[PDB]
Amino acid sequence: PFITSRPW
Amino acid sequence: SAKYTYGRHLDFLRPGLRFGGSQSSKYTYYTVEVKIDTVNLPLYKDSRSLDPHVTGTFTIKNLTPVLDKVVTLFEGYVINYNQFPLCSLHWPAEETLDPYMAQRESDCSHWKRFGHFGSDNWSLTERNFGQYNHESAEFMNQRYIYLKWKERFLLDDEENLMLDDNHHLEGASFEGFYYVCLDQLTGSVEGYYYHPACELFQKLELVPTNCDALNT
Ligand SMILES: [Cl-]
Repeated sequence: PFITSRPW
Repeated sequence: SAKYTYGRHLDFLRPGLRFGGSQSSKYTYYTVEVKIDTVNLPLYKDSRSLDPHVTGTFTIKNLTPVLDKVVTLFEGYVINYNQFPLCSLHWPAEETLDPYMAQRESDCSHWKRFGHFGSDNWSLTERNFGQYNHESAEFMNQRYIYLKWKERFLLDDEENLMLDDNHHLEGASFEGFYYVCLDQLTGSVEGYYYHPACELFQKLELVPTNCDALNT
């Protein structure tokens, strides 16, 4: 998938 | 001869092989595991078959604070320069292959990005970008293998839903496919996720993780 996760 | 000579598999692309590594994003790298479930490379140069050459499972771990695992099932094709050339527009004109289509400039740039081709004879408008000569070795006898993988299903935590390009999870979307390159000398795999609506160059890196098990 394309990763859309915010910085964490 | 009229046949490809190799089951119709590769040492580093065969049923049961597992890979581990990561996919990059701008903020961090994410753990990835891949399992190859089926491999059915073509028998004939002038093949009529449209069945996927590879299928497998793709897992990305610890994607967000609240999403510990995303597991997908993918299908894919292995570039052979004949029925399946480097440029998708010259694949068989069949609707089942629509998810692998891209602009010829997109295919050319992504394959060249892996860095393994020579510098001679590049042509944007040729079906293999000028990179396949009849004195070239057949695809399985070259060091580097090129593949495209398209995720089609979302699985549960025990390996549920059919994917589509317009619905997604919080943290992962599914509109594109991977360009993939396998080094047959080392087993190392690299890849890039691509869709025109997504940022470019999220990068996959993988190495085989269960060769000892397969060899014992
Ligand atoms: Cl065949």
